[PDB]
Amino acid sequence: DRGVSTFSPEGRLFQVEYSLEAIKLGSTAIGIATKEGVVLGVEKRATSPLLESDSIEKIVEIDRHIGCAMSGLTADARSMIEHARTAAVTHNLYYDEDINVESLTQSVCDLALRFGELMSRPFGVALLIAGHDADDGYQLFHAEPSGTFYRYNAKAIGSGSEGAQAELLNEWHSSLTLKEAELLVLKILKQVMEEKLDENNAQLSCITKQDGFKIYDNEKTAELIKELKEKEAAE
Amino acid sequence: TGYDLSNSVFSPDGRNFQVEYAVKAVENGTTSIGIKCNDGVVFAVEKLITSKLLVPQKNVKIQVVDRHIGCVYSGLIPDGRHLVNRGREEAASFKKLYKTPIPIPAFADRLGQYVQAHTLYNSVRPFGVSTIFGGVDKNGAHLYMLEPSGSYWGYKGAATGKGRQSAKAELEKLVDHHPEGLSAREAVKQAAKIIYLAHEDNKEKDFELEISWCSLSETNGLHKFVKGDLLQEAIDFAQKEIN
Amino acid sequence: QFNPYGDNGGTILGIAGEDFAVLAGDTRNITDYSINSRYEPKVFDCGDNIVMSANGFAADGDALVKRFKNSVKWYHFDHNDKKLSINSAARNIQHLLYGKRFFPYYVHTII
Amino acid sequence: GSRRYDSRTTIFSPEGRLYQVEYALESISHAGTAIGIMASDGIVLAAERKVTSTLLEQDTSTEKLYKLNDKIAVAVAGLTADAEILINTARIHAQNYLKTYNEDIPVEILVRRLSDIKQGYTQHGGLRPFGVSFIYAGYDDRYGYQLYTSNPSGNYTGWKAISVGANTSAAQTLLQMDYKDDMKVDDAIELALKTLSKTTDSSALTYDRLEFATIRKGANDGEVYQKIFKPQEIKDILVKTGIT
Amino acid sequence: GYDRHITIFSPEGRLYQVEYAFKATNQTNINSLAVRGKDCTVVISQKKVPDKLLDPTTVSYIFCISRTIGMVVNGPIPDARNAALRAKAEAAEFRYKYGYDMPCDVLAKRMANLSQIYTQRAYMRPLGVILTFVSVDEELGPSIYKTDPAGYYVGYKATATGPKQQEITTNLENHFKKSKIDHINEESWEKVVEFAITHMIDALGTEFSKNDLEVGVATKDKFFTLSAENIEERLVAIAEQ
Amino acid sequence: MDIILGIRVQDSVILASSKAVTRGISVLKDSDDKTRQLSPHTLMSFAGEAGDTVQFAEYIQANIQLYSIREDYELSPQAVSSFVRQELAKSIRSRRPYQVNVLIGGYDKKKNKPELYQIDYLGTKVELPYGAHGYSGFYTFSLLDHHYRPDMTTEEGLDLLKLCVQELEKRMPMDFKGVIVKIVDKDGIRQVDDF
Amino acid sequence: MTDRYSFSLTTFSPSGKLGQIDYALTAVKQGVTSLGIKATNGVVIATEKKSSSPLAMSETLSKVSLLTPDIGAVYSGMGPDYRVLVDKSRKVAHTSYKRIYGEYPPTKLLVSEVAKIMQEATQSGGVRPFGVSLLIAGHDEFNGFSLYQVDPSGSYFPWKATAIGKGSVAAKTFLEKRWNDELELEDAIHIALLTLKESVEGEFNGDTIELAIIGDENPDLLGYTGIPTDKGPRFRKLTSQEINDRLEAL
Amino acid sequence: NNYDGDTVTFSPTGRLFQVEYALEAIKQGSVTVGLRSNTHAVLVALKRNADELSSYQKKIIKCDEHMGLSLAGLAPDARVLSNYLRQQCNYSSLVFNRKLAVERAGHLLCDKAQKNTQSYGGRPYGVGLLIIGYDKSGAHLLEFQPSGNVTELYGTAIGARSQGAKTYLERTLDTFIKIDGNPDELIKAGVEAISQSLRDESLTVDNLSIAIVGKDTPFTIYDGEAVAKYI
Amino acid sequence: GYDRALSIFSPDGHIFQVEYALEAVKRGTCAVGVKGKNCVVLGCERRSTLKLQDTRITPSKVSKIDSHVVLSFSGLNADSRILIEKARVEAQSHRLTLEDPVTVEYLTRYVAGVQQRYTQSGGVRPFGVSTLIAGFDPRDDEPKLYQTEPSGIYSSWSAQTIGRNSKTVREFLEKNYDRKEPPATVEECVKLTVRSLLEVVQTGAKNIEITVVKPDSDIVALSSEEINQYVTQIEQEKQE
Ligand SMILES: [Cl-]
Ligand SMILES: [Mg+2]
Repeated sequence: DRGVSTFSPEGRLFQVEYSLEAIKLGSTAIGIATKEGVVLGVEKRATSPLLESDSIEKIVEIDRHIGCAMSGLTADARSMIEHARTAAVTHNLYYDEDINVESLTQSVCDLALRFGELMSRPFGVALLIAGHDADDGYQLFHAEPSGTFYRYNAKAIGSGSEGAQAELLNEWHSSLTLKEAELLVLKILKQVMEEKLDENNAQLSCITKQDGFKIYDNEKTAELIKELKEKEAAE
Repeated sequence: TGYDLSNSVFSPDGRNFQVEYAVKAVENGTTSIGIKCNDGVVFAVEKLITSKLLVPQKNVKIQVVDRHIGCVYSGLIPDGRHLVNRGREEAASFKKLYKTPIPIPAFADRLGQYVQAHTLYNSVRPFGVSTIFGGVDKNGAHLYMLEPSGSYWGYKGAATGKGRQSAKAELEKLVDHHPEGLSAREAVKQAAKIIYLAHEDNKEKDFELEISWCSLSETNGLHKFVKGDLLQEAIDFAQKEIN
Repeated sequence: QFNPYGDNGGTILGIAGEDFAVLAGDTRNITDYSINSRYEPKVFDCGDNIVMSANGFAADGDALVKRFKNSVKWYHFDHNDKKLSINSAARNIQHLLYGKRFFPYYVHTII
Repeated sequence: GSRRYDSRTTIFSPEGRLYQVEYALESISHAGTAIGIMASDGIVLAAERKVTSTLLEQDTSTEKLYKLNDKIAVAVAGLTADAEILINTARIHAQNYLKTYNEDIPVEILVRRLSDIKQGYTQHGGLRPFGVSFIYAGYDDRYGYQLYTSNPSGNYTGWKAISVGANTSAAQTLLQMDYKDDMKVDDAIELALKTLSKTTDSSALTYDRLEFATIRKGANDGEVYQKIFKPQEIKDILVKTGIT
Repeated sequence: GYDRHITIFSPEGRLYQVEYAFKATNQTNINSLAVRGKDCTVVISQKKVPDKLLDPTTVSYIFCISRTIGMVVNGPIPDARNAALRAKAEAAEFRYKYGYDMPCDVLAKRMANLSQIYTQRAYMRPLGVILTFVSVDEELGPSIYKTDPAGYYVGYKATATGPKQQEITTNLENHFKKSKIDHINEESWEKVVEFAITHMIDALGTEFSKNDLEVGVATKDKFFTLSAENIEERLVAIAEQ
Repeated sequence: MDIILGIRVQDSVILASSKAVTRGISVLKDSDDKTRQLSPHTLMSFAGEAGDTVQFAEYIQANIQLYSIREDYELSPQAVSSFVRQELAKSIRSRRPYQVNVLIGGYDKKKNKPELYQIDYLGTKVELPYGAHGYSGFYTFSLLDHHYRPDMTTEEGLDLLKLCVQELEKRMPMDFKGVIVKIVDKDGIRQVDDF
Repeated sequence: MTDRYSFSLTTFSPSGKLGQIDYALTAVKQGVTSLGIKATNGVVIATEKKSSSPLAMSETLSKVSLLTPDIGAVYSGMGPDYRVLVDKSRKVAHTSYKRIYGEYPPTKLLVSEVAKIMQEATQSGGVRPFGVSLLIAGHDEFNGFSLYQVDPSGSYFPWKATAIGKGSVAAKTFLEKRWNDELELEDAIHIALLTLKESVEGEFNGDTIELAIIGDENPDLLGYTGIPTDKGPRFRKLTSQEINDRLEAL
Repeated sequence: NNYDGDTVTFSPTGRLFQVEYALEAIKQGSVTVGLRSNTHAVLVALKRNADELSSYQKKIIKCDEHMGLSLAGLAPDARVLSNYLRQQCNYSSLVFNRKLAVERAGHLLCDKAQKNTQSYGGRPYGVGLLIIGYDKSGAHLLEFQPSGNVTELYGTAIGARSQGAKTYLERTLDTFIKIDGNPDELIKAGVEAISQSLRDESLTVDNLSIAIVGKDTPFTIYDGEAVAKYI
Repeated sequence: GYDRALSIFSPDGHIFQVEYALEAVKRGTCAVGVKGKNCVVLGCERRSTLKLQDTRITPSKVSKIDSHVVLSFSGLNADSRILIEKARVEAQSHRLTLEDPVTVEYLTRYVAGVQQRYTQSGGVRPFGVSTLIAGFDPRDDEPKLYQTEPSGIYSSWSAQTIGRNSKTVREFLEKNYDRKEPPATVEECVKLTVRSLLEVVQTGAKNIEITVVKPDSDIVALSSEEINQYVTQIEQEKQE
């Protein structure tokens, strides 16, 4: 066989590059950042109709001011979330304040490359970390298993990512409202999803300064889906 | 076969091919020499000027161990630094326990045993440096050359790197023409000449000369670098001999 | 038997105004009935508009101030040059002090 | 480094099998046959010694049948050396339970722990599994007389009659034919020997190529006795059933 | 065929790494010899200094392990020095723990047991050396004990090691057939050294100068090596006879 | 913590335990239950150092409950008492020992016999017809020597126990705020609410 | 650095063979012949002293080794592997038995401890099996005289008589004809010398043959007197002269 | 080929392929330039983005008040090495009340990178670093490579198309070295140097990243509207 | 310690060891979970190539983790014991610190976490086991049925099956189970579970095990005759 921490001739870590392929097989997750808030939405993708879709937990709270959406080998995310939550709470204990979204993302990304021959392989899951703090305001980060993170105005990860990212390129502007951003996630999710989009197989969430991180109910998302369909038919 | 893929594996010859492969890395590196003299030793090295942008005099390759030992090496420069760092630890623990500064033969075995240990296991790589070193102790002057296998001997003159054969030939002439001995100040001048002559084997890029020395009379038994007037005097001597 | 503590004396005083704050301290350092120094400052600018003093056993006081100054430095590195607020500094100092709960710094700290 | 020489003993095949466990079972299938038969009033353990030499000391020998405590015994099939490692562990585990609770260990608890040790060698540590299959014969006051077997996978199951080692396919068919639930020990003794006598790779079954043991309540009033048969006692029981 | 890379058995019950370590023994192309007198044990070895730039005084394959024990190595110098340093440490530790000087045969056994471990344990390679230990033991008298990469060791009446070992061995065998005794019946160690050199000259068929040989001598309560002038004095004595 | 008693009769084991929890010059609580159910037919009362008592009781409770789930079987009172003794026997040579004394009252369903075990903090086990820990024994043992009979009923055992509590309330220096009484028999564990 | 070989170097092949154990047994097959015979009043163990060179002193190399005062051992296969096993076997007799019970272990239990060491080299990380088969003869009060064989797998068997190594197949056949349950010790020594002559090719005398017995107690070999219960070692190594005496009346 | 499975293996010509493959990750990284005069030392770094919606990857990291670096290659490895530098700078301050020499900083990085190239299991660092600083012997610029090799220079550049900027600095050597007591003109020379490595893209306001340290100037980084002056 | 990374990524983004552990689950005997209106039922296959068995003492396929939660499985039997033991210990540890028994979701999350840890720990292979965890939360009457698998993913199911020929029985349950109206009674839920196993099993003799779990720690295992009555009833209605 061959070493886990081996470089390819092109200058990339084999195992990191292979984990990125696993993330492409995962269900779609989309994030959009605005001045009124950051919206996070995911494709649930139930493997069978008997599976109770409300138990599919692919959007997750880290603290009151930071949320997280995932895509790929979702089981691998549990320890990453656990670490993020501990890091966020621990920082509040040591400094009597909320922790910066960037500093939280950095703490999660430090786990990423702690593998070799520490854990036996990289994580097979990408994370969209969305949040708010007083300094840099509303923020959206994309945390990879390479240990790298980029801030984004908007970002899609998963199987429909390259198609969704091109759509986000055209649609995003700096003056987007929160309501506009909610519909845009639903719109783009419906385009890249295999099965037909509804309240049971897709989930929305947001983070605002005032109300903090909130996962939307199936009743609330259903009205936004109905509002979206009417607006597209109206022209 | 496959006997060359893993360190510490004997081939059917009785050879450790990984160590022989490390010697190739040494042969690729720049030329470095050592000259034993009357009451001390002289070290010199070729520094290739890759670019105008390199700061002159500020990429020092010769290293001191304790206060009385000089070390120079050819091959993988980081591997040489790792070896000297160990050398300094070995010399420090000797002086801590035994009070006296480490003798050169004692010091030579400390490096030898450490380098030889890196040929005993497949979990480590052999050293990619041949190290020329020595100094002055209670018993007088000593010059040594240590190889990737852990093999070392005492030397009258020593050379390694890309221009080793040119330097060896020039060293052999000094030993024949000076049987009673060579002085310290002479050896500095000769060292310059031999580096300039050995540069003919690496003549695409022009180079920078760096010399150091230990001598009981000239440096009071301590390791010092040759700088300023004494360095320029040695350069001029070497320039005159090539033409 | 060896006693790891000592009393270097001196006294400090902090008052807070509407838009300002003062932290004062005398400059005398002593052991028993002798004067060690007539001018040995023990009130320090720690950066981020935080002043600090740790009066009592001077060795413990210097160690604590040194550690907090270093804590401020690493706060900047780890959190994008963010200004350490006075309330956050205070909580950070509690953890420095309580970290040695069973072999404490013999100091009264004021920031 | 050392990665080059690692056999990777604790991995799955593409089919979802454990290579080393399967090959360890293949090893055990060549070992001398061992049979356990559980009756209503006792248990029989019978085992065939591996191709005996005439100059082997028979009376002071122990290859197949081992005592774990006063109430539990085992019949071995595979590597004897491996079995002895596991036996001394099982002997210790029994005494730890007795020391802790002042009660003799229940048979299943001893079996489970010994089987859990084997399981460990298949999941972690990078070592080869134990090339051993046991038949556990024992008694406790909860379930009474019990027969179990464990194998290198660490999987154990309970039985009324069972064989391990060589020719188990043929042996299990013969046991399945003649076994019945209201059986006595003396009948089970006869069944055990008859089954070995037919499934043996030898020409004729003799006293010197057998180990035999019973666990009866044949002692005086409400107590269990372990009888590891002597050579002369095997010779007599072989004549008494009409094999020789 | 990874059974030839590490120390595990091949299908024919062989350890190829051990066998290849034996071939590393002759990499230096040096022949050694050891013989016993009445009061002494002499060991001699060829000394080849090819490079003119070498300091010939530092070129040596004979080692002073303890005051009483000497050791000559056939094999590469790094492994030789590895074995020497360890033997020195083992001899010192023995004296400290047990209150008397380590015998030659006990040190040989100890180094052999260490060599055995390298043939059984995978991560450690064998040392490509044959160690010949010599002393005048206070119980057993003049002693020669030799160790190899297999972990084998045995005592010797006399011995030889190197590329042309067999020629030297038979030369010595034929002498002990003739003399009818286990040793060199000689009073002074000086003449035992002269015997050793003479029979090496006859076996190898080469002449020696003072700088072509290296001599170690073990007497009661000390082992010492001879200088170039001590050997030259010895060579003169042979020539005048 | 202070008073814990135990009486084994014909068909049951009865455990009485004081309700007071005192720290300093204040009775903090007067309704404290100094017992844990280890299994359906095994009860353990406890008394000793503050904190240690409950920590130890609950630790034993957890282990016995774990055994019960694993084997789907209740451990005998004799087996539970031996397990408890060994834990205390380990403890006494630890860095900080559990300073806890216990009584283990159980009904063995296999033997159809009640059993009472007295174990001190050192790990000293004894089976007894009646037992007590602390200063209580200095009154109750002599009283029970006189009045106890082996063939008594549960109701006779409760009257015998009332006789002990009355004596302790008369002659003990401290107010222990009465006792909680629990009966262990073939039908399991139940609490006497009016005592 | 560090021992990165934490995994088994002996594993099961598809056929169910443990390769390294089989190959270790092959190494034993190549080794020099050694044997053991059990008598009514004693046990004999014997082997040829294969000299590496005639200059080598074969007295210094001891193939037959004392383990306890009443237990001896001989081998076939790799001599260095045997030597370390004798060191470990001697030590384990003290640590795991004599320091606990104040007396030497019985033969069967010491054999069991040696077998354990050899089994561990078959399963532990980064090691090969021992390349030897041992024959261990011994006496103890409650079991009497006994003889055991121990193989590279860690398996052991008790024997009335047996042989291992080079010419073991022929030697075992020879012993089957001569062995009976009424053999005296002297008769067993005689048969041992006859059996060994078949496998030896070169010289056959007391200097090339190594032979020891487990027989009667030897008070003369004890080293002291005064304690009646201490009567001396049952293990005795026969001298070069003692062997040659029995070779004349052969 | 057969000798690139791990860092512990030499090739038959004496090469360490895993180290060379780590060196290749630097060439894929975005361009960064280093240069200095006698009074000041300047880092100029072209930041890279994933797309128009993403942020631009931060290239420059501060190590102390008087020292910091720019990175090119694996950014997490730069974080590990810069964090190690921060600790060593800090150890020098707390224990010896001494600002860490820029030369020693390099020596420490060299020795840290080396250990990873001689042991089984680990891997080489996949990043190149340009360390600038002002210490007791004036301004300094260092080039770190994950082979272990550290080099002190007047100017240099690493990353993709770094040869263009490196040639420019080799011509401009005599000019920019004498820009003493003038920060803005030294930066201008660095901005003009990095411009020689540009293809199709040009220097925009959120693309450029500049840092400076000097005689009476702490290590400070300029991004966003602060670098608009130099476009 | 043995450190080797056994579970690792491949060029196509798959962890083969985890996927090969799923094949071991596919080999294992079938297990089915069906939750009704006021109950959950766990059905399990037992292969009939093993006669002369002792069913008194043979390890049962359904295991109690606590008095209110049960765990059945498909895959390697020896591996399942290790998960069951850890789960049982955690169940008692939760009671000790939280003073409240585990929820079914929490116990599942723990077991699934253990399974995940063995997919990225050095020296270990993944568990060749998928579990069905069923029960009722403390002081709650809503039925809970969860599934876990070697990778470490877990989820809640109205009804689910695992093991050999599970795709056949999942096909059956997908049409026969109504979300709007689950099995109203115990009898209806057991019958649907037995029916679903009868698509795969062979004979309904000593091959089917059934375990019914009801609220407030009310768990009981059905006997041969009780199960045989369902088998007899289903076959008579089938002939139509
Ligand atoms: Cl030893
Ligand atoms: Mg007591």
